[PDB]
Amino acid sequence: KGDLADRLNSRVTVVILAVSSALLLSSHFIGDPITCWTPAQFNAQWVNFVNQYCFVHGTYFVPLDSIQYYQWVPYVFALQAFLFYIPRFIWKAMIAYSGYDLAAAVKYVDRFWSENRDKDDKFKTRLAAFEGRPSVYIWDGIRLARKKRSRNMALFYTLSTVWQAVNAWIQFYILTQLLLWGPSILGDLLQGNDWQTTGHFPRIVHCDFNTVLCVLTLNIYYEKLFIFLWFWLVFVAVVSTVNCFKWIYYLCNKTKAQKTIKNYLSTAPIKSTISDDQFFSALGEDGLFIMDQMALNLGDIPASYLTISMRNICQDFI
Amino acid sequence: KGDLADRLNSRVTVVILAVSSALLLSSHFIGDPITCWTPAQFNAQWVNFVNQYCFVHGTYFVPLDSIQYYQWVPYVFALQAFLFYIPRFIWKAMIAYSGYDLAAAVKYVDRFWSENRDKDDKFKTRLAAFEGRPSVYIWDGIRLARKKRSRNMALFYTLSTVWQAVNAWIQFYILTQLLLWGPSILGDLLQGNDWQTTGHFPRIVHCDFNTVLCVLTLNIYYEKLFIFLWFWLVFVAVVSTVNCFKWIYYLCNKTKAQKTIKNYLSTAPIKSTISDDQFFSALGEDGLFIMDQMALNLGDIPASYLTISMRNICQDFI
Amino acid sequence: KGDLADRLNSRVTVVILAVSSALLLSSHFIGDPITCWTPAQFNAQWVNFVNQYCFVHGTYFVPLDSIQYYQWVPYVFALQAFLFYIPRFIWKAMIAYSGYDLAAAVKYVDRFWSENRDKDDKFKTRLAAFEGRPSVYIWDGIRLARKKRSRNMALFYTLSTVWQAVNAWIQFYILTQLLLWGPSILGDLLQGNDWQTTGHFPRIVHCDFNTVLCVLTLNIYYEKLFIFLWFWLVFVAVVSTVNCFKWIYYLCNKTKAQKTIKNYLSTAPIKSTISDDQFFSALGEDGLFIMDQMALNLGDIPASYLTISMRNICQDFI
Amino acid sequence: KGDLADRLNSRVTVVILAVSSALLLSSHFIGDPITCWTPAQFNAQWVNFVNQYCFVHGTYFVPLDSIQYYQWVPYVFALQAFLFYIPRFIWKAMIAYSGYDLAAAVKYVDRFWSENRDKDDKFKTRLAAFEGRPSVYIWDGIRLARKKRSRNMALFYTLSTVWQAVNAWIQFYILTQLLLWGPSILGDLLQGNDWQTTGHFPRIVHCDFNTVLCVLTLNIYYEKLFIFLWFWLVFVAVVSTVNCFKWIYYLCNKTKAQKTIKNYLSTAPIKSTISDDQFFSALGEDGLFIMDQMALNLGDIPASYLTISMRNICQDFI
Amino acid sequence: KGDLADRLNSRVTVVILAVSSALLLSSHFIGDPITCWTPAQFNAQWVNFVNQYCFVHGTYFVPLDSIQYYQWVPYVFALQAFLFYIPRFIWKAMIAYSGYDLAAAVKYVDRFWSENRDKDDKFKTRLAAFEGRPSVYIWDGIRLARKKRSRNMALFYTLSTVWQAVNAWIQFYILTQLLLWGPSILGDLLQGNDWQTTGHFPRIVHCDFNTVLCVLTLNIYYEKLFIFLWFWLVFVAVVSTVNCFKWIYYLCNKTKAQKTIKNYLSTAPIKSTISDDQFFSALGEDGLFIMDQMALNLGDIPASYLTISMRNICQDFI
Amino acid sequence: KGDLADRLNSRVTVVILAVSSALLLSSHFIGDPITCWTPAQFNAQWVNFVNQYCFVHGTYFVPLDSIQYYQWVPYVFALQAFLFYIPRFIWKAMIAYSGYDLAAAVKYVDRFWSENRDKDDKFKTRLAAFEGRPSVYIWDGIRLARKKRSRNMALFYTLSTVWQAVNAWIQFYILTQLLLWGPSILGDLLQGNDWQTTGHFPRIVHCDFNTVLCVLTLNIYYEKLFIFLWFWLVFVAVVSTVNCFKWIYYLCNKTKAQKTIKNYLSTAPIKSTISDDQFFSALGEDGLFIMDQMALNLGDIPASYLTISMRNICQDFI
Repeated sequence: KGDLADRLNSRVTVVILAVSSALLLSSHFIGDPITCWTPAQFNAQWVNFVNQYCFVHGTYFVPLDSIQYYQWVPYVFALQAFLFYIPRFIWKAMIAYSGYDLAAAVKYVDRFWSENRDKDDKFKTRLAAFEGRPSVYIWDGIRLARKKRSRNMALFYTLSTVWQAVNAWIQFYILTQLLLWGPSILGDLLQGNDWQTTGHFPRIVHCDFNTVLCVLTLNIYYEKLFIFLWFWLVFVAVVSTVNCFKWIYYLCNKTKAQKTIKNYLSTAPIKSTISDDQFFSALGEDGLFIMDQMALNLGDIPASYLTISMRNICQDFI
Repeated sequence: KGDLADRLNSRVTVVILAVSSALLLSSHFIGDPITCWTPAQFNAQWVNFVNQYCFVHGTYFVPLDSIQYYQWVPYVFALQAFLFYIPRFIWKAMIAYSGYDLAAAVKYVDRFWSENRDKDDKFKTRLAAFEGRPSVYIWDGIRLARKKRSRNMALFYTLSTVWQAVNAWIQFYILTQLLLWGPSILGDLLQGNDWQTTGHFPRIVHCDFNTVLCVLTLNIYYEKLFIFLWFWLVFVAVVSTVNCFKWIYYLCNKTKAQKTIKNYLSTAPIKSTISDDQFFSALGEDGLFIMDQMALNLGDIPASYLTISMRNICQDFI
Repeated sequence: KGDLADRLNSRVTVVILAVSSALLLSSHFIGDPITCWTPAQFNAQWVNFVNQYCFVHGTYFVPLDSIQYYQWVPYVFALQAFLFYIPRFIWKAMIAYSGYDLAAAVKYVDRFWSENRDKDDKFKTRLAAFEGRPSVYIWDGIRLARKKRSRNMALFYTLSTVWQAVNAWIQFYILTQLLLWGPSILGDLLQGNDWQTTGHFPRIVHCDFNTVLCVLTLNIYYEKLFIFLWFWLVFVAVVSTVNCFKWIYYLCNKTKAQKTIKNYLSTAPIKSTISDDQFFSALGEDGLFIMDQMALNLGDIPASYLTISMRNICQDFI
Repeated sequence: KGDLADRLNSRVTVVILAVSSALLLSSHFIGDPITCWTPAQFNAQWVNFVNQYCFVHGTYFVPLDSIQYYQWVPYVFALQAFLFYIPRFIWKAMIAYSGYDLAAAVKYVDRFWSENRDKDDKFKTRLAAFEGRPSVYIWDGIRLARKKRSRNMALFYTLSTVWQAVNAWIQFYILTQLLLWGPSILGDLLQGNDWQTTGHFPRIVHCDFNTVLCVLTLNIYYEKLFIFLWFWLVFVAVVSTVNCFKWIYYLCNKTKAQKTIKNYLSTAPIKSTISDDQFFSALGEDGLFIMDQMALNLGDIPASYLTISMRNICQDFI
Repeated sequence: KGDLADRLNSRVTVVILAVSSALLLSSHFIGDPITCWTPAQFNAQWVNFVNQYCFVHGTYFVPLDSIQYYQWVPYVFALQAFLFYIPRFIWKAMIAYSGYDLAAAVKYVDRFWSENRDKDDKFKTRLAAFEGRPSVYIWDGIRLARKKRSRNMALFYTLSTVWQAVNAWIQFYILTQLLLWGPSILGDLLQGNDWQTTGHFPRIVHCDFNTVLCVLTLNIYYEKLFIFLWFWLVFVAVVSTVNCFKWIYYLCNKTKAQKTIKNYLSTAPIKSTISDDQFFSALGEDGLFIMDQMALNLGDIPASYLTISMRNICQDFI
Repeated sequence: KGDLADRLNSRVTVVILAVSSALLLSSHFIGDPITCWTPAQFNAQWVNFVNQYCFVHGTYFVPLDSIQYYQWVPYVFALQAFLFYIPRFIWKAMIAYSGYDLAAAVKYVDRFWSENRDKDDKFKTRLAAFEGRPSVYIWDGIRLARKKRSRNMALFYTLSTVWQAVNAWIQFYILTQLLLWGPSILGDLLQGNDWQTTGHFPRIVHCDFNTVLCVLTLNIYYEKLFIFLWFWLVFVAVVSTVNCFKWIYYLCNKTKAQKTIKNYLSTAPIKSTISDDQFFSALGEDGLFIMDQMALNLGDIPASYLTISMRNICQDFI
């Protein structure tokens, strides 16, 4: 499992973009994406062809005295969705390459906690239980992964987050270069300049034919969709960027990363033998990140017990 | 879980607004949102185009001797729904940031109560049971969150409620600026002035064409929908505002916030050692709010026992 | 749970009114709510427009020598349904405000009775069982709610019932002012004066057009629906009114409210120590109503035991 | 539960009448309930209007040298269904008012019998079991209901049955006054006089129009439905009437009502102390009817044991 | 339950007749039951009316040099189905009136046998088991029903069977009087005289109209259905008649009715005390039929044990 | 249950014939079973009538210089299916008449074997188990059926098989007399003489009309179906005939019927007392067939044990 804070905006982003793309493709593959009218005569076969013709071939707009992105929006959107989903796969491949495994360990500690957090018998001996079964498992995983490219796992995660933020900004750029910078156009539309006093974003366009005046139905759903995707992509971008900055400052500092651990270790009413600094040096590279992931998935109570137990038996290094 | 009193009007509000928006969009995307009639001749292709033309392009109304919001209602409504749902997400993110966790603790005490409120054996020793398992959990959570930005959690909640009330009023304003103040128009309609003696809210409108007289079907479902959304939004707004005022006066007073707790503590037939004031100072910032949430979700009986037990073991501070 | 006697006519009323409203709206949104015929010529586009025109615009009726409520029935009906559902929500909010909680207590005693009314072992000690587990719960609830605005809960209930009866009469008035007083019209229809010798309730009406003779299909389903809703609303109104009068006389008398309790207490073959009057004064405001609700939901047998047990341990007041 | 003998013809009656009414309404709301033919010309819009016109407006029939009940059959039928369902609701409300409760007691004895009629251990002590658990419950119910308007419960039931029989006859009268007395018309149809040599029941009728000769499809399904409903309603009526007479003679006699009880009490090979007459006077008003209901729902074997046990412990009166 | 031998031809008969009737009604209510052709001109509205006209009004047939049962077959068939189902209901009502109950007893002995025919422990003591639980139940039922109109239950059953056979023959007569006696017509069709050299059973018929030559599609499915229903009804009739004769000779003889019982009683290797004749006189009226029903439903093995046990304890009479 | 070897070709035969018949009936009841073309003019109502006319009335075929079985194939096929299903019902009725019951006994021994063929405890005492429970049941059934027309049950089975084979041949004859003997026609079609150089099996046929040239679509699916049904029916016929011959030679010989039994009895390493001939005479008429059925349904291993056990306790005759 994994409940990464606001890295699950890949999920919602993929869903929203893919549903928009599928809706638009089903629209201009099922319904009528255009209508045409020449003022001479029809036979229900003129129009059924001029529709496809004026749609495929370009159209141009004029005021009432050749913008054609109809062929790229509902495809660039699916490509955006795929590129938003990629970074999660990157992180999973990277954790597979790191030697360790987070899914197994988190699921294991979760199952143990859900098994015997309720049993009234296993609650007075609350810390001995965590000291017996799951902490030995976590320590065995640490000791087994320590000998295979797991001393920079935090670096791998923060690199994945850098990739995620850069990807968000690149998707935003790809969107805004598909035609002006958003709220200017919105204010132009909020003041009452809809499309005939604007030029861009047309809905009544003439057609070349060797004066066909075809109307674009779909174009009413686009500029009510860019107005929204702009806001939502910029929000996603700044959220992922503040997450990236938090993680990079976490990694670089290395001194205020042990805040939560030192606060956890100040609860067990023993303080038996082992100083923190030797414990941390025993838990330096990886465990400082595994404990963070455990705190993120399980909570704080079922993680303070874990990190206390992992101190009471730290004997593989010191 | 959470059963917040009349903060679950975000749920019903989102549902009603989104279902209205989806119904209107499906209507003027499937059925015919307009009909047109010119008194010369038709070919089943004149009308199938003039419909879209007169719909996209503006229309104007005249008496029987250019109001066009057709392009903003079924979108502003979905935006309203989203903005109504936002504050719940704000509160969840804020409680995640507060350090503590309400969902876990409330679910835990609920599960414990539902497990052994029925077992006849665990009912004579009713208070020792609550003193053993769940109260220790709550106290451990308090002591662990006390060291991480959890001393103003009530302030965070009341700030969320301020945001919710302001949002309700802003949604009401957005609605009423989409065209006069409600019951005036209703009385004008209750006295028998439907639309031809009114001007606004038309259903038979002429169309420019280089005398088309197009009829707007949908416009019969709008002014039977604004009349209702006005009432419902003002009701939601005043309810959320009285909730906000209750919470802000709760936080500001700090003296009549301990009413329910002092009334709970006057039931256990012991009154063993610990004065209330030291107990309250031990439970000052957070616990006074956790107990309120417990009373709100579980009831009063399975909360009086909890707050009594949490007094009989208060030894982390005093 | 709750099985309130003939307050569950809010359920059936909401269902019938809402299903009628939805049927009529789906009818004149899917089928043809009107047909028109001019004796000149058609093109399958004249009629498809004149239908909507003559429907939206008014129509007028003449004998064979401008009644238009088509735009208010299938909406006023949904509003009626909502206003019928309101009073149950009022009662639930009021019981939440009263401090006590009926749902929890009734469900608890029901679950206890359904658990050990069958077990043959727990039947000789039938009264000791009710004296141990559930009666202590009920008394704890009473003692905890006594200190928070629960001394007029019967008044709250009877106020809700007053509201319900007034609402029934107001809905009846709203219906009858939508056009004569019912059985007069019915007898006029039972003697063989259908619509052409009556004037009102037309089905063949002329239409203005700058002699269209449009027929109103739907109008055959209305005056076969008012004839029924009149009867049903007056029945609901008088039932709710006799319930309201019963409750108001219950509350006002305060002396023949203790009939069922004094009859229950005359069964346990002990009559141990406690006089009734001190018991009643200990159970004065609230418990006299909780016992009534228990009798209403569970029955009489699983309530006589309850009220006997609650006498054998009455020691919080006397 | 309840398996009332041939009072469950309310169930089958409601089903048959409601399904007929729904079928006819769906027929002349979906299909074509009439067809018209004028020998001049059509345009697929003449007929689509003349259908509704000649249907709503009256029609008249002539031989081949203004009967119109099309607007009352598929509504009077639904009203009949409702009025057939009413008496069961009357009986349930009356038993709720009687103070006692039959559903609970019958379900209880049924559950007890189904639990331990199979267990081989609880079969030698067959009568002690019935004497312990369920008979005490029945006696407690009797003693608790005796003090609240339960001394005429048999009178309430027989009054409900009187109402049911009168209702059956009134429904039959309502049917036969909708147009001759049944088998006369049937024999007229069995001898080969279908409709043109009869006058009534037409299928080819002329239409007023300022010689349209409209054909009535539906009228082929009516006089094949009255022929059946007549028979079925008269059968239901006489069955309910013989049931009513049986019950009224039961109540009035009061002496041959104790036949089944005296025959039950002649099986237990003890005849311990209690004479029948004192037992009956202890069981006079109500229990003589509860035992009948038990015999009707459970059978005779699981009721003879019950009435024997209720004799072996009759000590509340004698 | 009940597995009556070839009285379950009411089930298959009702199914076949009702499915045929429903198929034919759906056919000439959905598809086209007739087609018409006049050699002048059509407008897709001439034929859509002449179909209904020539269908409702009669048609007549002529050779190539007014038979109309289209309006009675798919209704008389449903009536036949109902009248075939009736006798089972007669038998159930009659067994309810007899005082005894077969369903309960047969289900009880079946459940007991299915419970402990497999358990290896309860198989050496095979006859003591049947002597303990179920035989006492059967004897109690006999002794309780003996005092209420159960001494002619075999007569009731054989009367029901008489009714069933008479009903079968009457249904056959009703069919054959709907137009010649079957195999004559079949042979006329087996020798190659289809319909134009026969007169009856037409498929091309002229129509009166003030030379329309309408073709009857359905008439191809009728005379391929009478040919089958004749055979099947005569088979059902003779089967039910031989069953009736078997039962009437069973009842009348009264001496070769005790064959199976005397053959059962010759297996238990005890022959303890009780002569058969006294046993039979103790089991004279009813039990001789209950044992037959048990043999019919359960088999012979789980009935020989039953009738042996019921001999080893016969002490209510002798 | 029953797994009769290649008597379950009644199942597959009924399925194939009924699915073919239903497909053809749905074809010429839904689609177009014929098309017609006169070279003058059409109006979409000429053809919609000439189709039915030329279909019902006969057609005749001519070469390119009145075969009509369209009205008997898809009915004779359903009749064939019914007559194929009959013999299984004959066998079930005959086994019901025989006095014994095979379904019960086979299901019983199957359930016993499936219960304790796996339990490791009940496998060393493998033969004592079969000697205790099921063999006693089989012997009791034999002894109880021996006194009621069960001494020729093998004769009944072989008579049923004679009926089945005769029925197969009669169905084959009915098919081949519906028009030449199969592979002659196939070879005529395998050499390239499709239909115009053949005469029979036409697809382009002229129509009488007071030169219509109607084409028969369906006739392309018939002579691709007779070619298959001929082969399949002859295969079924010879299979059922060799089965019949096997059974008749089995019954007639009576000496090589005891082969399998004598081979079974040569496995138990005891050969305790009872000679085979006395055992066989004790098991002469019926048991020799029951053992065969058991071998056929269960296998050989769970039948050798059975027939050994039934020898070790044969004491009802010798």
